[PDB]
Amino acid sequence: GEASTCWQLTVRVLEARNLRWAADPYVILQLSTAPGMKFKTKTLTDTSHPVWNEAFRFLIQSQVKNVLELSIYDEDSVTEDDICFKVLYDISEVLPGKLLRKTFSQSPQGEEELDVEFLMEETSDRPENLITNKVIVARELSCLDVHLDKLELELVLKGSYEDTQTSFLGTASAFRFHYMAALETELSGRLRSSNSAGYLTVPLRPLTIGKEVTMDVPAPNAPGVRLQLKAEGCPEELAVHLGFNLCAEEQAFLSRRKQVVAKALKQALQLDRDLQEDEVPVVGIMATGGGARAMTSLYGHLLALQKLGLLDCVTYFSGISGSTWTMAHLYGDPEWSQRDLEGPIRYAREHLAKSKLEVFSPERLASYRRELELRAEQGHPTTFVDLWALVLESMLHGQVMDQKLSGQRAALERGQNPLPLYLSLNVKENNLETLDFKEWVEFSPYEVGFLKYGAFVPPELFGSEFFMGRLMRRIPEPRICFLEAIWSNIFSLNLLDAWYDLTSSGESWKQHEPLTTSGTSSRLEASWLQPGTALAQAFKGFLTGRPLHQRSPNFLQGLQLHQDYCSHKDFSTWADYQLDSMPSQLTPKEPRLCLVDAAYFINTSSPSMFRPGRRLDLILSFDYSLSAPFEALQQTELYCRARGLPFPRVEPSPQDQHQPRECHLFSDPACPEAPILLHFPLVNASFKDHSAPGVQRSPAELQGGQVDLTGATCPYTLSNMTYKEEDFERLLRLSDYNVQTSQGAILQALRTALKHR
Repeated sequence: GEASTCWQLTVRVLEARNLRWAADPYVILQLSTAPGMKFKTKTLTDTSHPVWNEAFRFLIQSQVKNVLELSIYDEDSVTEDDICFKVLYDISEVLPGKLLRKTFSQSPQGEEELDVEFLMEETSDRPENLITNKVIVARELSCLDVHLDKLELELVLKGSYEDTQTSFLGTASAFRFHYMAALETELSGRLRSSNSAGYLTVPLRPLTIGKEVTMDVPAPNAPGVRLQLKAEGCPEELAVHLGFNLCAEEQAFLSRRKQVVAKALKQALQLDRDLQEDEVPVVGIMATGGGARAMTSLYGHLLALQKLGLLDCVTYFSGISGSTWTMAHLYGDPEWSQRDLEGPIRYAREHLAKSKLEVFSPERLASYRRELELRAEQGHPTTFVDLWALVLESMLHGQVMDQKLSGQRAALERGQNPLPLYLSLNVKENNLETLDFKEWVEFSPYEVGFLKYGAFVPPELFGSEFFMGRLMRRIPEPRICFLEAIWSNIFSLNLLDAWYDLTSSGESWKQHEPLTTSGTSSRLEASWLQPGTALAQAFKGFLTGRPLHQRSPNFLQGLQLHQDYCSHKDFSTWADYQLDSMPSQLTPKEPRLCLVDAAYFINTSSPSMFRPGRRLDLILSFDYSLSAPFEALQQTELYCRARGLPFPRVEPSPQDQHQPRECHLFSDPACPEAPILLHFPLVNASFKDHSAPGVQRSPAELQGGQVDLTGATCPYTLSNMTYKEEDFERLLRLSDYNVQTSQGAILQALRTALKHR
């Protein structure tokens, strides 16, 4: 909540020189913080050195980043006009009272020039009512309602979210426009039919008070139609949460969870006394990706922690890609960590064992089609992610699984499970420049949002349409398989490569394990994925046109960047330098997101462990890579170091790399702020010999420790979705064993974590 006064900017477009020949030039002015308000000079004819001398006026909010775009176009009545000049200008340079004369130049030797003058002046308006977290700004919003007592009515309000609304008489009763209170704009109204009637305009002055007008819109060959409109302040309450600390629900959860942790810690460490709230260490589990391999192994890791009584000591549980499948299934049961994990294990084993060719029955394929047809009619886009959602759902459960992310709040109501954190990356879609622009989007049962912008919504509202932090249109929360599809949409790319011989136009390639018996990649080889299947036959053609990634409505839409967003600790932490220094090119102005599996970039769920407020003391890092078990940890360390996030050195010895063990400690006692890391690579070491911690195995039971992690015919390759129960059990029991045998190291780390707190 903040009051801030606006200035008036006069932009005088004088002249340009040395423009390229066809020119018939005109200048366009756009302001990044006034979308839909374009100014246009007159078009001059056959000059190459145009002199316009036209002035235009904007209301400017000093507390937001304001980028003025000045573009010169060459007018052509036949083809779309070519741009001959473009500059982006941060108007914070222009100081009030002092006329600033500017000559803009294109290139270092570029000969084209544009002369402009800027004057910033004070106004007598009241201050604007802004809401910020000091990086994102919600501008003051006004709301205007139009009510009405064949003909088509057209209502236009330049600068509003809706912009233009049309309707036949009778067919539309009422209209709402949302627009910034700081705009000088107007509502224009007119009636059209198949002589044209005159239009009426009602001016909308900046920061005005509510008002009420009645006017009669003239019809063609018929009498006037009476409309009533009232402009009012929009209520100053946002559906989007703006702030860089934990939300109320997560804070409340922590108090609940820390009681369960304090108790479980006392029992596990055989502690003398009861732990004070401030002494309870914050422990996190952090899982990487790796399809069904990650899913299976993570089940085993959780079983171990349960048996050791250490699962109750865990506060946070983060994951990406295949790990989210384990998480999603478990958090469907509100009591999962308090119940024998062997039940969910069995469920997963049986579904992973069934034939994935016969799962694609005609009934099932028809159901996919029917569902996608309905979704399309409902106005959802159709992408690879949508099909992958339904197929993945079928493989994991064999039926529609009507559970939602918001329903996972029940699993946290008594602090009886850890808080689950699911990660994805927001990317720019179909833009060959900006390939490595990437923003972490965190999902939990309490909120979904951007770590960089400090902006979140409840999961039930993710996918709904927003403007300036307000909910514009509520879309029903999807089934969890649709989120699982986003989280693991590396499989959308694998489906695309396996199905389509892309020697083609689509340059959405993105294009990111033990080789086969043929010496080829194991990536695109599993039964379900092959080009001749019932699945492919039904859907290969259907999917041809379509994007790889979901086109999710952006809940940040219309929000603006604060004037000093760059010099904010948390934005700076997450900022991709070059693109992030360009505020007009940031995510808030996009109507849509493009959400991608973290496995496209970096195979870690660690960013959620470093959101401000979480304060992790110990992290159990589970890594499911089949090669390079330290790669993910090392990249995350570099990633953290570049952003000034305290994290221990990850310096395994040559011996460690040659033969990794079940558990590696990475910890820097010199820096207490940095968390302790216990890292569990996917390796079959002592388990080859031992059926249990410190227990050798009967020769009969030698087969149980023969886990095929390395040769060709490795059944745990990324795309394989069919595990023989034999192979499932080995991976699961290996994972279980590797954690159990490390009990000592975990308890030691817990003790150290305790001392530090």
